[PDB]
Amino acid sequence: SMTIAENITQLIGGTPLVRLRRVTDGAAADVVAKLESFNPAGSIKDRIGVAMIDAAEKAGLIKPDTIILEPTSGNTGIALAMVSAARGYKCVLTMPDTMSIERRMLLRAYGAELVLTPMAGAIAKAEELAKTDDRYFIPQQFENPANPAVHAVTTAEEVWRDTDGKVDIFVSGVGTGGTITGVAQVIKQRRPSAQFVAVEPAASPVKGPHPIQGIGAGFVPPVLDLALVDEVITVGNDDALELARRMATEEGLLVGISSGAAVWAARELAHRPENAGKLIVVVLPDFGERY
Repeated sequence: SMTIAENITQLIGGTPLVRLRRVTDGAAADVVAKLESFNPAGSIKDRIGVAMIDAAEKAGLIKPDTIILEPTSGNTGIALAMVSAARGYKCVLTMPDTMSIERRMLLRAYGAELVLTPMAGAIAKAEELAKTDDRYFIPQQFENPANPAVHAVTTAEEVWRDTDGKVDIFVSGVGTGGTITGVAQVIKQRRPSAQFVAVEPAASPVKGPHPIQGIGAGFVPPVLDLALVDEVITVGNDDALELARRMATEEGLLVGISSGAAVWAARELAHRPENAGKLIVVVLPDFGERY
């Protein structure tokens, strides 16, 4: 009958929907944003990080004295740093030294230790370090290929509940694929009319449907399995950044470049006549920093 989290990791997810009123530029479909910047460490990666740690704890791979180790370039490190601190695990992150000073300081504020490298450097360093001490555990995605990512199911159910089953299009970043394909897997059975659109970043400006390489060690990273995705919209960084700026000044929503890209895609979809009257839910995965 009380509502008190036992720790901050219990406040991951349950992120709100908000209607976008100005940046859609008079679209005939409704666009509503799911604010993943409301997660405790500011991004969608909080969901992925905690799910990996929860699974490892259940499996018995994380003991009280285990050390969490992870190659990262961005928000997944912040997520793991926050979860590790809340749960009392030491946390070591490897990363390229391009990483912004602001991000390094944030990670360090959570108690994480940063092993910086010139990315395969990051990955190779992590794997080398793991050999050095059996206390090291590297969190990884764990789901059977036949199943949706566990964090995607929670995201999906939130979307379903908060739209009372009325979501028509779900728009999210390609990311590692788990989120968009996972939400598609959950919702499609319940809503055969729903469409699932993935958003891909491109350089400044730049068209044709294509496989997309994920991230990994070595020269040939695996391709992302986007089987349940209706469409990929690729968005140039200039367009993404301009919409991110407009979100801050026209909606009071301070969000990142990935969020700007997603909104560009949702606005595009929202102006197609076949989509008139639809409810379009767009994931804004990240916080603002470029400003």
